[PDB]
Amino acid sequence: DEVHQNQILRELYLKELRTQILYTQYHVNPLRKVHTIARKPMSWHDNLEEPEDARFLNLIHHAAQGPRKKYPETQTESQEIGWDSEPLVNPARDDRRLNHFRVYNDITLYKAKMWS
Amino acid sequence: MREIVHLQAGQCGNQIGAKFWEVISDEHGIDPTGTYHGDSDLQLERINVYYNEATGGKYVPRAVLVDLEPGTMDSVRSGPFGQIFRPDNFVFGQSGAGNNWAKGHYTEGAELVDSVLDVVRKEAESCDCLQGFQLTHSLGGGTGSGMGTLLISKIREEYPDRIMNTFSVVPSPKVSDTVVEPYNATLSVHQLVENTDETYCIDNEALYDICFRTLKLTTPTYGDLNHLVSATMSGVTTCLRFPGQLNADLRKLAVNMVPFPRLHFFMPGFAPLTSRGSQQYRALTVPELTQQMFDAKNMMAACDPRHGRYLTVAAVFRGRMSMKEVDEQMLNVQNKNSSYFVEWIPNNVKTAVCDIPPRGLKMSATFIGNSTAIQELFKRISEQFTAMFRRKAFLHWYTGEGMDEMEFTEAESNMNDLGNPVVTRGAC
Amino acid sequence: MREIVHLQAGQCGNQIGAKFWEVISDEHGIDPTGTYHGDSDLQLERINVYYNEATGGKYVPRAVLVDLEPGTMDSVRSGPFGQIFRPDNFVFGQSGAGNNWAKGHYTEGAELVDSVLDVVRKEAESCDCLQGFQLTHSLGGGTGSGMGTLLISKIREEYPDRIMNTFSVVPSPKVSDTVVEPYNATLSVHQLVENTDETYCIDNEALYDICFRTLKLTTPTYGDLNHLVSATMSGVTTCLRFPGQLNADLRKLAVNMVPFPRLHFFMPGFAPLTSRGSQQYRALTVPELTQQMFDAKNMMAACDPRHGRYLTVAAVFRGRMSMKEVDEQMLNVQNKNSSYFVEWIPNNVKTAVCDIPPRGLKMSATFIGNSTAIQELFKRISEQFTAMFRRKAFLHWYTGEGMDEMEFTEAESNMNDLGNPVVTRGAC
Amino acid sequence: QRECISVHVGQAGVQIGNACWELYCLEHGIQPDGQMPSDDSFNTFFSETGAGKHVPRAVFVDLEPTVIDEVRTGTYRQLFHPEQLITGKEDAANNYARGHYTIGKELIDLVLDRIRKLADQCTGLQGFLIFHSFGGGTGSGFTSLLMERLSVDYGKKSKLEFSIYPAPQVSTAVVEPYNSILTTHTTLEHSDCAFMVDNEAIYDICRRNLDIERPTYTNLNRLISQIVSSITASLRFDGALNVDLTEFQTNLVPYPRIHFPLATYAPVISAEKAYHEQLSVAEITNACFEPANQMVKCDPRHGKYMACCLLYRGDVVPKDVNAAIAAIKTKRSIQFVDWCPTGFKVGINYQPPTVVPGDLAKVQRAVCMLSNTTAIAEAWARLDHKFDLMYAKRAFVHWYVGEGMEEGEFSEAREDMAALEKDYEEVGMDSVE
Amino acid sequence: QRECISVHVGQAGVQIGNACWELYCLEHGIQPDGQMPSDDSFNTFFSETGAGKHVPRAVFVDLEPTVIDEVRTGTYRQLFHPEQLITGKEDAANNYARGHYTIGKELIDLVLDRIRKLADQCTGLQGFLIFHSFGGGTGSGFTSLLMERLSVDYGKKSKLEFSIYPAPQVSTAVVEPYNSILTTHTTLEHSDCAFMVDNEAIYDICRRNLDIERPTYTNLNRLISQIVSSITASLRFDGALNVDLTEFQTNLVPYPRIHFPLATYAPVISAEKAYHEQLSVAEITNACFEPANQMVKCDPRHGKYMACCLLYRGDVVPKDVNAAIAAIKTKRSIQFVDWCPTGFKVGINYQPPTVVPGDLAKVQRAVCMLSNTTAIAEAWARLDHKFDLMYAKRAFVHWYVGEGMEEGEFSEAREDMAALEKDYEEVGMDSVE
Ligand SMILES: Nc1nc2c(ncn2[C@@H]2O[C@H](COP(=O)(O)OP(=O)(O)OP(=O)(O)O)[C@@H](O)[C@H]2O)c(=O)[nH]1
Ligand SMILES: Nc1nc2c(ncn2[C@@H]2O[C@H](COP(=O)(O)OP(=O)(O)OP(=O)(O)O)[C@@H](O)[C@H]2O)c(=O)[nH]1
Ligand SMILES: Nc1nc2c(ncn2[C@@H]2O[C@H](COP(=O)(O)OP(=O)(O)O)[C@@H](O)[C@H]2O)c(=O)[nH]1
Ligand SMILES: Nc1nc2c(ncn2[C@@H]2O[C@H](COP(=O)(O)OP(=O)(O)O)[C@@H](O)[C@H]2O)c(=O)[nH]1
Repeated sequence: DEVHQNQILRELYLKELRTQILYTQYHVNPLRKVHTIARKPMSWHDNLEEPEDARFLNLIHHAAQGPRKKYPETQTESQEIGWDSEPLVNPARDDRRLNHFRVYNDITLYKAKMWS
Repeated sequence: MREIVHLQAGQCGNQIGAKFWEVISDEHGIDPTGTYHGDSDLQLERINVYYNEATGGKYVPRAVLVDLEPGTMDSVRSGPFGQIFRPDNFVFGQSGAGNNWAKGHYTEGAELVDSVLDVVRKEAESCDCLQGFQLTHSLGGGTGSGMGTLLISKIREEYPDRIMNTFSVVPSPKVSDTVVEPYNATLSVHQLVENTDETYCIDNEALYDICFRTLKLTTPTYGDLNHLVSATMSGVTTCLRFPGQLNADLRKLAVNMVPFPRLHFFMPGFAPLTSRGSQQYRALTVPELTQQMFDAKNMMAACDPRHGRYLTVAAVFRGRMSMKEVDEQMLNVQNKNSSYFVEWIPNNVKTAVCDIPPRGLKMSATFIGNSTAIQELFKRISEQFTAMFRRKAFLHWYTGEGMDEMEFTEAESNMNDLGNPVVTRGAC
Repeated sequence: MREIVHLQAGQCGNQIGAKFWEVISDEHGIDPTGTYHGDSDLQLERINVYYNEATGGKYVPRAVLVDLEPGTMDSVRSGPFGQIFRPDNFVFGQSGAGNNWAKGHYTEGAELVDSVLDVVRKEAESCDCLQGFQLTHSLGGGTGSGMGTLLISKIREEYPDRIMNTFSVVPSPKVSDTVVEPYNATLSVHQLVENTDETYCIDNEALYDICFRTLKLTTPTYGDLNHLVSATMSGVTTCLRFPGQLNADLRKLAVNMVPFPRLHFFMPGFAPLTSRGSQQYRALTVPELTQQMFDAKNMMAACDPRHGRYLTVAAVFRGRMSMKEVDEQMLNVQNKNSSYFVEWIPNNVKTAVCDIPPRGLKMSATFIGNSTAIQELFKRISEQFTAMFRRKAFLHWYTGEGMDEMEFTEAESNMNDLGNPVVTRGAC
Repeated sequence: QRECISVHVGQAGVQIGNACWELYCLEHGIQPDGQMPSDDSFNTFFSETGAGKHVPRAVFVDLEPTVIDEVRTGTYRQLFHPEQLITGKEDAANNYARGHYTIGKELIDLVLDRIRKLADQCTGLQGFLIFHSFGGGTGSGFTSLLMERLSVDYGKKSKLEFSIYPAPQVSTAVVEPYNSILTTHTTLEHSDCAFMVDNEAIYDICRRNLDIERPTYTNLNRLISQIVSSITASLRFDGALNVDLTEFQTNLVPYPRIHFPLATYAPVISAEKAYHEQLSVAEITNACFEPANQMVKCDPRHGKYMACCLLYRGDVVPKDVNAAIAAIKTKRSIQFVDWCPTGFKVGINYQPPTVVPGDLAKVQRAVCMLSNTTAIAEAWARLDHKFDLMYAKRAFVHWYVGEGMEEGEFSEAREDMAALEKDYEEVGMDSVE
Repeated sequence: QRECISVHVGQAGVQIGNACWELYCLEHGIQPDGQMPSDDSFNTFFSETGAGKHVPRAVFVDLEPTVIDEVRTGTYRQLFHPEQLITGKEDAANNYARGHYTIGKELIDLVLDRIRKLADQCTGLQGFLIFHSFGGGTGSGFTSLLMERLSVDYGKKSKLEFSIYPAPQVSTAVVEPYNSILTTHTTLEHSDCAFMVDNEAIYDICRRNLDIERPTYTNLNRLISQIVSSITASLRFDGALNVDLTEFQTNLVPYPRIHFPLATYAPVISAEKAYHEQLSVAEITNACFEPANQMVKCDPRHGKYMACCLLYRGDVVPKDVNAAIAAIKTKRSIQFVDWCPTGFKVGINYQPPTVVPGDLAKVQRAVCMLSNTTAIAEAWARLDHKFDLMYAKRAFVHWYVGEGMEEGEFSEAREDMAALEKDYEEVGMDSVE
């Protein structure tokens, strides 16, 4: 019976039309899933220079901003490693008195271009 | 730049043409009075496809609104966009319709239709390169069928190089507002088949089904029922009014989209259709458009697509949008729907993308489909016609106007003869 | 990325999933209207697992809400976090299940399972990787037992390689709310055994024992008794929602927790659970967490593990902590309690450590058990079924709706077959 | 002094010119208006006209409006000569009959006159860069009519098609393996060389390297523009090895019948990836021969290379080139023909690849590897498999028959392309005599 | 020049690899990003992109995300090439059949392509340091699948594994013994040398010597990072004895089968504990051969040492080490095999280990001890016993057989394990002929 099916749907639409709440105009954008289009090179559709979002401009810079100068804690056990990534008191390690790094001399300058 | 001459036959045709002009004047920025108040200059660079430019900076529609009963022209001119039409094209006529095909095709429809030709040839000629005509009408009932089929037959012979978009309201199985409607439908199909190049059948049941099951309306009115059709209309003709990439005109859609000279009966679809409650709940993207495009609820002819293979499918998109989501997702549609696509026509889906969408939207997509599921209109008129004529009732009117019995039999023979190729393509 | 689609049947499981959604939206920091008012970005790192993204940051639960009586969906719509789901996902039914499995499987429920399959399908393809489906239903009583047994039967034939999490409230020792709960339960387990990959049996009187004996609450209701269950399915899918250490998703658990394909009936538990008055005297560390999670008064099922043998034990820890205590007390419980663990499966404790803890704590532990003590629970409904079935009572409508005695006999025979394996594992 | 005329036919050709001229103007110093702020350089593509402007040596032509009116409206309007841009009146509508036979005749006269007028102020003409597709009617039939007329009128001059190959798997048109099969019957004898590009290869390249998940045809046409930019670079600037279009025509094409080579661009790196590779000449050369950066979806491992030219532009040390070539010639994955031992060309240019604001990064070395391989036999069989089934019961043929075209030329289209497949299988066989 | 490729499979692989690269960056001078603040030494691990960015020769691979999303979010996201870090979309779920048979083909080709790119970029490819575990499916099955492909491609190269052995009393999974027996069955014939690092001995040494009560896996992993940094140190530094990667390999194995050394570290002490003893080279040697600091929980008194490589770093007088070896050889508690009297291999490196901010002490000397012992035979025998016990009645077998693995591969692993256990006692028995 269509005459009753339409009535029960009508009751349903009255339900959401008297109780539906709008999304209250915030546009919270995720900072990790954005992928875009490229505009045509000469055209009057495009190159009209719409203005930007300064919140997006400093918010991408806030997301690409490092975990230390980000989160003022050690949020995960993975942020424990590399956190205090500045070295300790000055290595002064160009002094070869106690420093024994290899150095590339002319034989190895010539050698690195062999074979390949 | 091209033109389109736009014909309205019948009450239904006049009304859906009025809603057409409403929606595309919204798209083109013209007020009730004719004066342009727009925002972008891309909206009048090709204003002369549907609008003749007139002095004073106001543009008037290029159309004729023909009906055999002099009330619907008054209704249209009293409508919201009433003071927009040329009163020379308000072709009225004082007679009785009687929802008849003989009274529009063998009787005073003949005396009116040459005045129609006289008043349509003026704007059909005041053009640079017109591409064709859009007749809006309905098979069921009179005027739009009686005037319509004869007008199509005259204009196709007299302009033999023009695309003929006839958007036609085919009957519903659950209702019809005409008892002699099977006679009207089978006598209109015979004229439509060796004439029109692109006829688009829309079935009122599937028009109602979107209003509840998809649009989630409350009290659907014929304004909204025509509004969906007019949205499809603007979707079909959009590359020529607004520019973009892969521009598709009527000829390019036709050469792609009708395979054989007989197989030009079409089923449309418009499918960014969102409920007022669920619009905020949508995540509007192109793969989400395509599922609603190919779903069996936004197809406006009452046919389940699972009853037959698609011959060819066209998709015309609107809005600025990358084409990976067009091209790859069209391939995904064709891949999973493998048995619903024919094997003898590989890669049978077209593509068009215009840059500017309809106003109030961000992406749009109009679907065009030619399948073998036209049986569920045509055999589903045929059984009523054969049980409708075997009794030889409802017929003395027709044979009294100038009709005779035999050309009914050849009309039925041709209409069920249409079924045989569009049976054989189903099973290859 | 990984995801779980949430199937929500019955009235019991309807409110189960309802209270599940406030818990995980509060965990992710979601406003009732769908706005993200967050504090940490780790909530938005992996939020595409239960909350599909829409425009404007409109996050929607990927749940479907099925019930054959259309009053509980009205209740959950009118609830606090009710204006957040998809209205198309609110699948309604205009009939009465009437606490009948026959009417939940062989009737209007089977008329609605096609629409339920359509909406769960449309939720499935709008992604790329499906870990599986998490449904909440009632193992005793109608609707959700019938909906669960038909729905998993369809989904396993549809997607045959994904994870099924069946959260079921088993019929109850002291009380019971439907006369035919043994009838529904026996042949609900009959479908549950060869279909589902991971099954959580939660006993109601176990929940009442937790809220009274351990929590010392004065007037608990279905809200907070529902919330305790909400926490213990929020815990299991957490390494897949937050960055984890030795992280473990549902299959990672299922492979190492079920030894045999049919012994997939589990024992959930969440246990940093403290009485209000004694919360101030608590000394929250991993050892006292271990004592409380392996103490069988915070167990979600009223099945004493002292009356049987553990097969496998899982511990989804969450929080900021060191972990020699985690492993040395998973060693120490094995050393101290040795007879309760099977010798053919030694070192039989999976442990996972998600690093992001729930709000209110900074360590939690979802304890999961697979023991031989499920057998007292399976038997007691088997003898209740035989007592109700010997005299052929409460059964005439079950036969009249389209079943025979043969199906009931095969159901009792299949739980008698379940009388074999985990009993033989009890004595090796 | 050393100039070649660029013709852009059809919507695909108009849009790849839409990318290539804006790339060329940033290569050189030409502003949008046409004026250069202030040696020779520009003459090959940009003709100086007394006032300070650098008007293109281009004919943008298409049977339909609405794509070149945007050239006549957009930012670069003051740059183009207002009659270099040619449009007809209506769409040729994916029909080779409407591209060649009936509506081609009012446009071929005007467009050939415009070619003559552009070539009048041309002293040293290497040839023609014709940019079109194997898809629509404008891209196929008008291209065929143009190359027939150009073989009649400029019969000795070099012609290079930059053809848009039909997508082998996905497509955007349905009567493409009719229009393509005819245009490759007709332009076969008349085209001196046909560098061949499809769509889905750029789709995959931008997916896997540029990390763009929905690039568009602007993104496709920009990389095609970089390809044509690198191919016409030695006749623009000075370098170590100088190589031109006549030499490409002579040595990338072994036989009069086999003139269908393929491109491959090198680094297509995407700004936040170029800090992590050396961008050495060796790995740049290897990335061209990897069968994942290939410009058409055919497998080079399913075939054999006949001849390849490598156009190293940028800071290329003149002997890393053949260090890399000696590395490639020893691998047993890149199989060459046994009848062509010497098959490599080196062309070194000192001009670094420029970058427009977009997706590509500032790269100081690049190569457009151009190879003529037998792997196009698979692509041609794959396109002919679309054609045999559709011609088996006369699908779509009524438009072609009724629009002036005669029905029976599909037959020798099939015969001619069967001959092309036979020529491929005769040239791919190892010599035993 | 002299470089080795570090590839890390599994979550354990990623975490010990994070410890490794964190130690290497501060050891060299590299910042958290690729940059060098205001000589050859980086070349062993870090390549050199221009303007001071250094790219690690690291391939971090896991079948599951979030452990690489960890890396791409943390403060080393700029250090690595983002396409070197390889992620799947489906966790192996603690199953060898998933790690080797069902989810292996969506990633194995890309991992081998990245390894091939790094091997081409590397001049002298000395060898590979793979980092995995004998535990979970991701660390076991994909490493197993990696071995045959990498040995087919690069069979003349050297292979060092760093694996987490299943714990002697605790463990973490119920199918760690299954995955352990299967992965050693497949990696026994193809692995070149595999340094076992059992998990529980880490806990015991951190409880005793470090005197610390809150170490997590990062603290347990930085010890292993120090071990591998000491191992591949003379490849990078100046010293007295220059030990090479092939030199480790030719010394630590007696037979073509016995390739499971046991390592340990000396100075494992914790800063506010080292103010109170020598750390002199005799005690440096003796603390390694004390059965309380070995990194694998098996007591060497029920075993016989075969060969021991000692790697001393720092102020190590080259003759006091000979004095310490002479002192430790005469002790009756430490017993060797009768077919190898010369057992202690000295490697001397001149500069002290660099301290990470954390728990380990900056100590002026440090030896890593590398013993091939028969005490690991009991651990292998107990893993065999556990496999028999849980394979007695097909427990946890239906998942593996449904995920593509065949049942008899379990028996093949068992038979080869019986063969390996037999070979242990056959080489451990004293000769009497
Ligand atoms: N780079 C690029 N390629 C395009 C563009 N438009 C179309 N193509 C290619 O051309 C094919 C179909 O377009 P065309 O063959 O150019 O169509 P046409 O030549 O304009 O012919 P008609 O459709 O009759 O107007 C597509 O499959 C594309 O591969 C474009 O805007 N940019
Ligand atoms: N040092 C260190 N060891 C770890 C860490 N995580 C796990 N382990 C050890 O590795 C063993 C198992 O880890 P894996 O084999 O890496 O697990 P998986 O490879 O991710 O396999 P799945 O369970 O299928 O994901 C555990 O028993 C731990 O002892 C870690 O973060 N650091
Ligand atoms: N879509 C649409 N259909 C209409 C409208 N008005 C009438 N129709 C359809 O037209 C059909 C009959 O019209 P018809 O008999 O031809 O009117 P006539 O032309 O005056 O004879 C009815 O079934 C209606 O569904 C309209 O405004 N919009
Ligand atoms: N955890 C929880 N359990 C509930 C809640 N509401 C009801 N239940 C349980 O659900 C059981 C009844 O479910 P049932 O009648 O089988 O649902 P139906 O088949 O859909 O009618 C009762 O025994 C309750 O204990 C709730 O809000 N949370």
